[PDB]
Amino acid sequence: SGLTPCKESKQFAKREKQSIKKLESSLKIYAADSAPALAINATIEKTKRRFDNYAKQGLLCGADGLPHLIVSGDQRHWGEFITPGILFLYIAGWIGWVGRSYLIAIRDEKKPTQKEIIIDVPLASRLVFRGFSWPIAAYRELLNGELVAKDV
Amino acid sequence: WVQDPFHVRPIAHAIWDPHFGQPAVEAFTRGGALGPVNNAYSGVYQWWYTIGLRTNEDLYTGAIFLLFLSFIS
Amino acid sequence: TPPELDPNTPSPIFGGSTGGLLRKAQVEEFYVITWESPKEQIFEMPTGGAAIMREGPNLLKLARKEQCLALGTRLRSKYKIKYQFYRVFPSGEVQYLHPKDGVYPEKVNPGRQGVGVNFRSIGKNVSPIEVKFTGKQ
Amino acid sequence: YFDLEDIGNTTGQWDLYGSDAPSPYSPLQSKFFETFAAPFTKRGLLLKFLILGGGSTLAYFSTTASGDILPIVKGPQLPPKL
Amino acid sequence: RDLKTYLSVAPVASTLWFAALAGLLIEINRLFPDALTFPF
Amino acid sequence: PSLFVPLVGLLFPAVAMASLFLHVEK
Amino acid sequence: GHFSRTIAKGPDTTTWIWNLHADAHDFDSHTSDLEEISRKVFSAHFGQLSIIFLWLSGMYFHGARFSNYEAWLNDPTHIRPSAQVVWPIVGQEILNGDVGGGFRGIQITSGFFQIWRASGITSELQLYCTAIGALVFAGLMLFAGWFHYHKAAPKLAWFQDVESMLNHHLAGLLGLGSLSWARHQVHVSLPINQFLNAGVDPKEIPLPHEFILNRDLLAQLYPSFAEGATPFFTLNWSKYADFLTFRGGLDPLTGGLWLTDIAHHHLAIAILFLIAGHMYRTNWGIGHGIKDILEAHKGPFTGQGHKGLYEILTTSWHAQLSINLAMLGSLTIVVAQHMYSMPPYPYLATDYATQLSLFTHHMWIGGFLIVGAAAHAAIFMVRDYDPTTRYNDLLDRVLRHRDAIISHLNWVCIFLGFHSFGLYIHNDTMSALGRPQDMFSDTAIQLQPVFAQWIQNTHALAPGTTAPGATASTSLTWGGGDLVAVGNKVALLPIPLGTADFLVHHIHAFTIHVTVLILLKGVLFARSSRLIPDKANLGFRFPCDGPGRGGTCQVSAWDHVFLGLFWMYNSISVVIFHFSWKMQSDVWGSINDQGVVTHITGGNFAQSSITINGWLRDFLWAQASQVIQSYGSSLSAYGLFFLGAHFVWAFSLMFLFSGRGYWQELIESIVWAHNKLKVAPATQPRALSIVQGRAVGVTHYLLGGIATTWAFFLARIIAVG
Amino acid sequence: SHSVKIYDTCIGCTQCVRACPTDVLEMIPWGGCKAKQIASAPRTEDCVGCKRCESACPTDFLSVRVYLWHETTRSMGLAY
Amino acid sequence: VMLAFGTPEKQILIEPIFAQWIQSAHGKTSYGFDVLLSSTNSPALNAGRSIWLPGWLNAINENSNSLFLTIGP
Ligand code: CLA
Ligand code: CLA
Ligand code: CLA
Ligand SMILES: CCCCCCCCCCCCCCCC(=O)OC[C@H](COP(=O)(O)OC[C@@H](O)CO)OC(=O)CCCCCCCCCCCCCCC
Ligand SMILES: CC1=C(/C=C/C(C)=C/C=C/C(C)=C\C=C\C=C(C)\C=C\C=C(C)\C=C\C2=C(C)CCCC2(C)C)C(C)(C)CCC1
Ligand code: SF4
Ligand code: SF4
Ligand code: SF4
Repeated sequence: SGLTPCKESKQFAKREKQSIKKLESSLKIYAADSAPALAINATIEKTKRRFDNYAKQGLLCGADGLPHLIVSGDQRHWGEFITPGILFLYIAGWIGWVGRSYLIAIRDEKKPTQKEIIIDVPLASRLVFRGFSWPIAAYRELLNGELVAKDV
Repeated sequence: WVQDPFHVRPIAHAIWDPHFGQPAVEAFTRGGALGPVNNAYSGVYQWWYTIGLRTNEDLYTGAIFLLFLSFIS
Repeated sequence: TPPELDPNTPSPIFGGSTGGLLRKAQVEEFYVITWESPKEQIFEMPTGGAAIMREGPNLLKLARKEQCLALGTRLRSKYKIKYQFYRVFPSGEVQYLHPKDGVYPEKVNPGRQGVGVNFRSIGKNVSPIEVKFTGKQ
Repeated sequence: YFDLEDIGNTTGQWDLYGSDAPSPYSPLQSKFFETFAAPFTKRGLLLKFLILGGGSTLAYFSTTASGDILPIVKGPQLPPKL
Repeated sequence: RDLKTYLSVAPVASTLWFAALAGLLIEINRLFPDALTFPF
Repeated sequence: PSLFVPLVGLLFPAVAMASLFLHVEK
Repeated sequence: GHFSRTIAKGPDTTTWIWNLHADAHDFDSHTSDLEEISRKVFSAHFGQLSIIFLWLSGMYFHGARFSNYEAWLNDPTHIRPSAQVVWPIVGQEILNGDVGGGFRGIQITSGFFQIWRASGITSELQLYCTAIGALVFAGLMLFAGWFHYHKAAPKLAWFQDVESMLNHHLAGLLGLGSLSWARHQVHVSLPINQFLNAGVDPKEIPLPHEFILNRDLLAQLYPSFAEGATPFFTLNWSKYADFLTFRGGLDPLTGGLWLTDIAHHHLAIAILFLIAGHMYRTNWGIGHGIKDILEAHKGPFTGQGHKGLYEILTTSWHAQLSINLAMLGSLTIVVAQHMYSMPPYPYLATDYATQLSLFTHHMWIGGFLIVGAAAHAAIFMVRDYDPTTRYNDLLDRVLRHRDAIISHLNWVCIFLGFHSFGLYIHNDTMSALGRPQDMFSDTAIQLQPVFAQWIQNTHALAPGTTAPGATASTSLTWGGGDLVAVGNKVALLPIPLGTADFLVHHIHAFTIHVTVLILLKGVLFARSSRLIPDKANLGFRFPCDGPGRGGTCQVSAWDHVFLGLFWMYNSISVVIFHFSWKMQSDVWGSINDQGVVTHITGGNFAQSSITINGWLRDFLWAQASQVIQSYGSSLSAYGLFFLGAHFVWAFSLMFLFSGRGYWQELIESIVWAHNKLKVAPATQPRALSIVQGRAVGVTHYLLGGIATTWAFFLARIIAVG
Repeated sequence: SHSVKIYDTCIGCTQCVRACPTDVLEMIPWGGCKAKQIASAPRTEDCVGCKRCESACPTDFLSVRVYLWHETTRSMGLAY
Repeated sequence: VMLAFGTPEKQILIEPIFAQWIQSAHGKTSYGFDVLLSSTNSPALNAGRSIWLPGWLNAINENSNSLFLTIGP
């Protein structure tokens, strides 16, 4: 953390100006009122906006003038990894739990492989939303989240 | 090399190749040598100098001693 | 069973190839195969192509043994033909192999001898052991 | 058609291709060659003579004026940092 | 008409699913582009 | 001096390769 | 497997899924009924034609709505040809770059812009119609296949009448096709382009149909059109010579072949294909029995010959497919080497970016198709070769002395390899040791290609002498002292041939001979071998026959195509490299006011392409700087694809250097982890088959390798040209 | 040459014999299974070691096992 | 992707803060970490008792040597 925040940065600020000047260089040959015109100018506002937002949310920015994320767990920078990370695992589990729940329901009777290549069973009866509460799989763990066939 | 460890290049050994053209013998003549040599990058110069080897005579006695050690093995 | 033996027989029509015998036959071994055809048919012939089968004893000399069986197994299919082949050697000699028992190896026969049969079942083999043998005895 | 256990040779490519020629000979000039090529006909003795004939290679390189073994002279480059 | 449904229920399902997923993701990026963090 | 030895370092392969050849075909 | 019932049966392993696609088009493995197969493939061709038709519709459509073709028309010299536009999402809009004409788009290299100008197309209105007409055709073609498989499928007897099919295809399609296009040229292409070369502007050009109706507009130029009766019926034909000529060479203002020549060309080609169309026998007597004529050729060397061929090439698709693939591929290659030397389109040669990519594209397509000929030729030997019913005798003997042909071809490759690559290793060693006099160079011991230099010499002195009607040369690479310069760019110039040119041709001799060796060895020894006397029973596509006999890996004819596939890559990959450097170094460049010509790399080909280090430095390292510095610019995608290809390529080595036994055992440990958590699929996961792993390997190798140059080349010529 | 063995876990389906192109195996009267036959490997000298026999075996793991040992011309599959 | 798209400010540049925490724990006064051998109160640094620390702490904050280089994303 030798980095000083993107607000009091001279490099990250300089980098903003450099990028928009190059974009401005391009619209000079098309004449305003034209299509390639807005597209360039629309790109410029997005450029200004993203530079503006990064300074707001914190983001430390190294000497190179680009934001560096801090994943130490620091409460000041939770939004840089932990909060998106919690969101990922949620969806990651949800997918995992829904998929597992499917192959389980299929196994008894029928031709199980038939359901795997073709699933004219959609979410089975109603399996998707079951993922809304996947984390309750912790309670599935205390019972039989795992099979006892091989080892423990 | 000992007298100016900073500004001299260590020499591994001499080069003797009949295929060498004159520009070759030229370019490879380095480190104040009478002929084309190879620039040592094994760091044997720094090692031997640090432990206390200062002369060529010292290096020879070591070579003879190792040759003798190689025999009794 | 008594081996029948082969003396002289005519060779099938063909005209030559570059896949025939070469030196090995002269100094090590070469294999001949005999079969009788009820018709002057046409067969593929391994190591080449297209040869007329002929009608009669039919005698052919090949190498590797395997070449003979390939032909023989094709000779038994397609056409309902019986066949037999031997290993000639370089100094005469009469080694007759296959069928041998006179009945095909795939068909169980009364007095053959097991040779290399393990009544242990696989997976019950040991681990060495610096002694001679590998354990799959 | 023609397989004969009696002769195993013709059966195989035992025969020398007609390129063999077991015909006569060549002029009497041979009487000369047989006299002077004899020491090289012994084998093993010749193996040695040729290897020790490698003493020629040593002699030819110990003395050789025109092979690049001289700079010829130059002032050498320092050169990246001396 | 049972047949068309099944037809749409093979690996095509994957394309439709990933097309729907892509559309969602792109549109999310339209409304919230250049997102290096979750700040709420 | 050093123009006598790298060739015997090439007479040696000739000698070694010849001897080894005799050894391996025996 | 949808195609077959047992195949469809049920899935127990994942191998079923891979097999399903692998034998999807393997029509002769689904039935033994020849008629059923033929009916299948015939409909399949319709479905193909629909796709390429749809493909064309999108090219015309995009040219209309998403291109600056009109803008390029007025100022072709320094406007960059661009079709297709990128939506401004997740930062994409940077790929939209300055291409001139006040337009933002990706610069293209297909060459449609040059095609459209030649056709006399002037407005998006015209492109819009052609797009719809193509879609209408695409609807037809797709419908036509459904109609000829479910409603009215032709008999086997229909397909077998090859004589009638021949007569039509090289007359009804070729002849009238050439003739029909010949008409559009002199009525639309030639008049309109004549205006375009006069700087009249497209909107100031009258509409094409006004040229056809009243002769007045078309007659003021090319006054032979003035006579209503026309001198054609007078059969003098000398009067017509104004709109068509045998001038040849190149128009100094448009840099393409004179349309004045191409019209005459098609006029000749048309009837030449119309006459040659009247050859084979049908129903009304006059004609040939190809069966009869084929039989007639026989020889002291061939004994019976060609007898039985007609039977083979009328009952085996793979036999016909191999022949067609062998020459259609060969045709694509000569197309590449005829369009570069004789630029047939207006402002084509000037557009260096298009020319490099056109030549390179045709070389790969031609290269691939030829390799495919090897496959189906081998498939024919395994599946359709039956001496009992269809003996040829030509085929025999070939099989009879097959150990001879391969052994000789084996030797030639070694001779060529030494006398090609070795020379370079010589030069690389002599230059490193500081003795350039020793090297094989123009400055030292030179190996001049006097034969090629002599053929070029006679082509220069051809007009007037051995070609009176020819006013100028065929191509300006055979010119002598001529130089065409469209814009500030050089369209074409006499190409020199030196010792550096002697070496590279001998490398192409090599690479082609080895590629032939691998492929031809797989076809002849597809059925039997001393090693495997019954390979034909193992099939065409099998991995092996065990570790026995020391090891019998890749003995299949399939694997010979597999090995020869890398070599076809190695081959072309160096042809296109020869093309790129030679054109940049000794042809392409800018011409000044005085007449001094500066080439892109400045004639460094002659003395630096004789060394391996020279290609690695002066060519690769040098000309890469564009692709590796394309970040933050319009050519951003090429930089990424350059890196992206390098990956799919190194990704192939994973499949090629290993075997499935390791992977299956690894999966075992992974299946265990699944069974612990109730997440084991009923469809048991299996590793790829031994053969599939090779198929997967070579595809990614070719993709990553080919793709990687694609980005190489397209980044280079665009930034420089 | 190559070393081949047969195991009592065999069921006498005779597919190993039909697969062999050099005739290394054969069937043998036995009392161990319903077929009352069993594979035999008398002619290992002609064995090339291609394991065609193993790819025809239906027993859970092979009743016939080929152990690639010393190499000979016959095993090397040479015709020259 | 972004550098191709010309937007290097959208990169994911994770700072190796765990390792940098180790460096400060060795004596490097770079970064604001306040850890052992570079902190305000602890049994660790004072255990130096001159000896190794003063000559060694001189060596770690050398911007020339390879002894504990500066690390980043
Ligand atoms: C009009 C609608 C229609 C319908 C309902 C059918 C229905 C059927 N067809 Mg017919 N067919 C059609 C149109 C249709 N077809 C057309 C327009 C053609 C001309 C090309 C054909 C040519 C054809 C042949 C030769 C055969 C059939 C067969 C069949 C039967 C089996 C289906 C099958 O082949 O497996 C699979 C179903 C598919 C849809 C496979 C996909 C193939 C399409 C064309 C892919 C499209 C190309 C794609 C864009 C390539 C780019 C991919 C890219 C994204 C990577 C089934 C009754 C088979 C049969 O009779 O069984 C023995 C058979 O032999 N069809
Ligand atoms: C004249 C054109 C032509 C025609 C009509 C055929 C027809 C046929 N071929 Mg042949 N082939 C050709 C040219 C042709 N081929 C050429 C030029 C080559 C040399 C490369 C081959 C090499 C070849 C082999 C080795 C085999 C065939 C086989 C077959 C038969 C069935 C195989 C199948 O269904 O495909 C299956 C289709 C797939 C498995 C799809 C594979 C995925 C492709 C290769 C990826 C392509 C990448 C893409 C272009 C770019 C990347 C896109 C991606 C990133 C999204 C069928 C009769 C098979 C056969 O056994 O004959 C009966 C066989 O094994 N062909
Ligand atoms: C660049 C080439 C390359 C790549 C990318 C890999 C990658 C991998 N190898 Mg491999 N390997 C290679 C070359 C390569 N190898 C070579 C030359 C050899 C010597 C023969 C080996 C020998 C080898 C062995 C012995 C093993 C591996 C293993 C692995 C896996 C390690 C798991 C991992 O770290 O990340 C996971 C995967 C990746 C990082 C790459 C996945 C590719 C992308 C990221 C997937 C995204 C797809 C994307 C959506 C595009 C879609 C395409 C579209 C057409 C659908 C990984 C898949 C091991 C393994 O299998 O562990 C499980 C292992 O046992 N490799
Ligand atoms: C030094 C420069 C002078 C050039 C001469 C040397 C260069 C040319 C090489 C001589 C080859 C001899 C050709 C004889 C002309 C010729 O081919 O005769 C063809 C001859 C004719 O047979 P028939 O008379 O029976 O043919 C009619 C019937 O058989 C068919 O219906 O058939 C054979 O020779 C069979 C054996 C094949 C012969 C294989 C030799 C193949 C050579 C391979 C090299 C190819 C080079 C191509 C380069 C483009
Ligand atoms: C905090 C944090 C961190 C750290 C982390 C760590 C270090 C941790 C860990 C961890 C660990 C060391 C963990 C472990 C484990 C374990 C186990 C043993 C597992 C399991 C599991 C399971 C059983 C799952 C299942 C499932 C589910 C539930 C979902 C879906 C899927 C399935 C279905 C698959 C860092 C600092 C980095 C970042 C920031 C934050
Ligand atoms: S590794 Fe594969 S190709 Fe090689 S012998 Fe074994 S099965 Fe055959
Ligand atoms: S490995 Fe081959 S030769 Fe040996 S027993 Fe099996 S099938 Fe017969
Ligand atoms: S394959 Fe196995 S079970 Fe069948 S005969 Fe051979 S050894 Fe016996």
